[PDB]
Amino acid sequence: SNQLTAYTLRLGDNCLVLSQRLGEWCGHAPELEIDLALANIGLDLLGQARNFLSYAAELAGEGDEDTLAFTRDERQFSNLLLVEQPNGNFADTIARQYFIDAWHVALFTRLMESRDPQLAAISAKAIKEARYHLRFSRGWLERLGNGTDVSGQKMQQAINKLWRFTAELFDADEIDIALSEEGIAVDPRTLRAAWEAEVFAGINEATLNVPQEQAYRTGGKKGLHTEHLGPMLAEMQYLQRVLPGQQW
Amino acid sequence: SNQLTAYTLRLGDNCLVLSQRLGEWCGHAPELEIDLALANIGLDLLGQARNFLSYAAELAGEGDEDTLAFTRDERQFSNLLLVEQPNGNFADTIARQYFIDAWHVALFTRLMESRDPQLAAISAKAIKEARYHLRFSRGWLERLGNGTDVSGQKMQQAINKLWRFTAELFDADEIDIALSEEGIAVDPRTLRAAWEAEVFAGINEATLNVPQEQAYRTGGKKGLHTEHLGPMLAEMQYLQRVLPGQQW
Amino acid sequence: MRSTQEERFEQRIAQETAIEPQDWMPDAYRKTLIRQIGQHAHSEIVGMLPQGNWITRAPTLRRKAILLAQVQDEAGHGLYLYSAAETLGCAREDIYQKMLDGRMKYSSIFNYPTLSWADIGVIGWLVDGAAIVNQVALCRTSYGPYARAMVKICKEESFHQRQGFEACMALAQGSEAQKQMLQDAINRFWWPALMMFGPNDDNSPNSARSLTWKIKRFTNDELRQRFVDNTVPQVEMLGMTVPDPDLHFDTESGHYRFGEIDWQEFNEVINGRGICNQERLDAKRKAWEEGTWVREAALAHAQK
Amino acid sequence: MRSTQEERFEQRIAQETAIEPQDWMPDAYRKTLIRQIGQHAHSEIVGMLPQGNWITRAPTLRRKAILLAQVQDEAGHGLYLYSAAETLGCAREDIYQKMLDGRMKYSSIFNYPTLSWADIGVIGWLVDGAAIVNQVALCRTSYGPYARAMVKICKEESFHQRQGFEACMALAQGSEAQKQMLQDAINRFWWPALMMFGPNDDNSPNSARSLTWKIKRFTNDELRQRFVDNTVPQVEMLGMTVPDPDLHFDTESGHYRFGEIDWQEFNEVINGRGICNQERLDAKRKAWEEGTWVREAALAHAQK
Repeated sequence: SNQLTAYTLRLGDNCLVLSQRLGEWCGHAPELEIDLALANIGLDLLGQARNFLSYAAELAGEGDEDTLAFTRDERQFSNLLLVEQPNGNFADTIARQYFIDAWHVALFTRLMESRDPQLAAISAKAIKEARYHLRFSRGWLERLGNGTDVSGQKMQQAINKLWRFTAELFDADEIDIALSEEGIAVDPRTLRAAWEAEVFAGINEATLNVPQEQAYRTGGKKGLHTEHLGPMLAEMQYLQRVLPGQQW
Repeated sequence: SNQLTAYTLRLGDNCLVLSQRLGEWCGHAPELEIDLALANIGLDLLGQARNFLSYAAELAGEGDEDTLAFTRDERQFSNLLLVEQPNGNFADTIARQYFIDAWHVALFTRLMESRDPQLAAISAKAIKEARYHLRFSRGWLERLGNGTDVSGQKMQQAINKLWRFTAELFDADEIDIALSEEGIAVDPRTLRAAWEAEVFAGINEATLNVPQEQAYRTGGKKGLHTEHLGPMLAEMQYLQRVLPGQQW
Repeated sequence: MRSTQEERFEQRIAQETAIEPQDWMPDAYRKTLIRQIGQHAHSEIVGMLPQGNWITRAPTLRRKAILLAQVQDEAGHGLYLYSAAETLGCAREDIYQKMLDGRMKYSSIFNYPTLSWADIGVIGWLVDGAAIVNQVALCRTSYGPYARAMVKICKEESFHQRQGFEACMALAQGSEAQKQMLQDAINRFWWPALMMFGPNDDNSPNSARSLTWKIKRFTNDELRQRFVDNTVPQVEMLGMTVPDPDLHFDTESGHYRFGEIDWQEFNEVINGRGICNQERLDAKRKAWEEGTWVREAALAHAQK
Repeated sequence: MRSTQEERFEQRIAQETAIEPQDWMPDAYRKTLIRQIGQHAHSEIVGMLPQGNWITRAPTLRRKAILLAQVQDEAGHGLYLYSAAETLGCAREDIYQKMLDGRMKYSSIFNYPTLSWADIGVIGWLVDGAAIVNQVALCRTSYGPYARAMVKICKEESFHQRQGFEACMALAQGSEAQKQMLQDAINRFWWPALMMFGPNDDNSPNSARSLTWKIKRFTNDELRQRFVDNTVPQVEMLGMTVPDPDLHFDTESGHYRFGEIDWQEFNEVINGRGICNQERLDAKRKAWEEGTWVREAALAHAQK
């Protein structure tokens, strides 16, 4: 149940941290239509985090989505390094989003057959949403990469700038594996074929190039984060930290 | 003593908040020489804040520089709106800095004749430092405004973008005035002639134009801040908020 | 003498026959519907920034989700109103530019800063409270498309107002610190909320033609009074106060009597010299300009 | 046979006569002094980013001031070392570009992230602890300008190391949470600190010529051992542990015996694939490039 708790928390944290990032976009997009789309995606993702976190708290026998989100520090947080990357420009947001959406699809499509009933329900919900996300993110990838001269380049650098963090997507530890052998979790390594088949194609149809640099950055799952996470949390948790243990 | 406390706190907060801003510059400057200069100025300013805040705490009979800096929220903070403005580009930093340095000079030159002995000592120290700041900031103003075509424009917009906040520099309330009538504080309105004589000239020698828009923004002294201050504090106070009442 | 075109129109307005996009209308009426609706749509857009300011800092996941939803709805509302304005022959893109240039207005309330979480709850409760009264009043506006947008919008928005109120109730039943927080937000947003209804009945140049043309169904002062009457008891429910020493009930009329609005402040605000005017427009200017390359990419792909 | 130039040089090194900028030197020696000093100077620069990361978040005004001062000193140290390298005929601007391009190195330790305040205190204590041992050892380096920079630098830096240690002592005498924080920082910085001294005596290609040329006075392994010997008792003073199951004292030698360094990690780091390599260089690249317009302005005013 301890092992299960950490995995569930990981998925929540992935969703939570990314949700946070999208929040910064509110009202700053090139079009009202994008603002709407980004707020919609942020909202969807936040719902999933609550779902994951609420279950993790029930599994741990204490706390709730709020204690978990607001009373942990950056060394306890277990999100992928990718979702904590800064928003940068719209391509950077899109690139980050596309990689995540593609991963979520591969994961949640498969994680909905979990022998764990709560994971299955959470996963059944998330997949329908993730499908929308991928359509939007891939959509924008194609629009930017096969857009103007300038957006094609920005899309390549954005892809380039995020690639190294892709390694973490298929990194497996003893939690993944043990839970995978009980038929409960998905072994991230087996997500590689689908992500690559989607993403390479997605990169391909948009007319862009896959980096040849071997991706090498991991650590988010172990609580070993970039220098980005810390400031994100300071902002996110402030009010709870000043006025702990209250109802809002 | 209550009135005196608020004025002293105002000066500290001005220095504190600006110090914070300069901190973000560490390691991002066009030259090592600028990094050094900005860190030096930030450090000087922080020393002054501690000086002001320590005296305010002694005046209030409780707390210290740390309780004041870390346990107040944005509605209690009393810094000028100007020092809380974002760093923006180097011109924006320089513009903000020049206005403040010019004001500090006018203020501290005069505030060192205070009938309050602690204010006088604090002011005697600050003036020597402020002189250095103004030399650097005016110096860079002249280098950018009378530099290339591009930096001249950036320097004008930066000046333009900050002007409205200049009104606060000479706004007087009943604390200023009451303390000014006891011969203790400086009435900010009487700082106008010197600031304008310096700044207009400084703007003039650098070949730039003074905006004709009448400056109109105040409220920082009353705890009525821009939306900038809040996030600054969330970051600044985090650790103290998580782990209050400790020694570091 | 009015012309025959002018006379038929007056008869249609009087008889409450909905005006539709293909019906004839006076250029000043067209322009005034374009004027008012266009500024209504802008307000939905600018209102995202103050509310959006607190998304990353919202104290619970639930309130954060509600806030996200609320900001999402505002974008959608902008879209309906832009669609509606376009029926009058104007262009979404052009009126937006005028907005960005300061040649068109947006609601005064969004030039006020969000300095606490309570501000978020107060906006949801009071500011939406004021919007609803005005907007429900426009569900019988003489121009069909506008009336239909208001119907569509009020159905959804009243829910969110309720949620905004519930966040306020929480602070009101919460810690002492939370209570203090709430009161301050109220103290800062009360008069601005009253100013959302517009100038006095004798300082309102557009009112003369609009009432006559049945665009505006109730006078600004009338709408303001209804809101005050409705909202004071909600303030009472929260155990809160209103920052108005002159507020008192008048049994003779059955209404609440309240102090004079600071009209000088209001005039400052509408000419661009309020607290956040510059920041709001800069943010919007920055979004548009830095977004240029995305739209140009988008256009070139569309063309392919 | 060595040439007469070669022989006189060998005699000067052997006799401990300081090498000065105008004296003749072998191109490989020049290039190796340029190599080592240039990378020493870079390390002072890159080291500002991890330390600078915590300036706005430092828990007290006092520690914040110390940290600011420390970051200020590093910039100054970069300046002395750049000045020193320039005496060898290289250009500050050129070696910087090579640094930015990844064609020159900087200290491995700065590719590690600061994840807590304790990291700041641990860097001040351990990382500077390791720098000092190495740098004091270079106060008798054969190249005069380098030796004199090291003397100048060690005087000032030992103070700050002490202050960094005092911040650590505070955590060690502080709350349970503070203590846990400290230990974690140590756990994350111990082996990286040991790696600052360089590869093993049998995996160090520059060592052969440098020892012979008396540039490097003590072997990497020798310096590392002295640091470990000196620092373990400081860890003990803090009531802390070292993350090394193989660490034990050997009475026979009078030294501490410690586990094998992860040399595979180290090689990853120096080829640009550590934790923060990309971020560090991007930050530096961004600073340079976005700063271009400032320098061009500066140049044009200078010319006037």
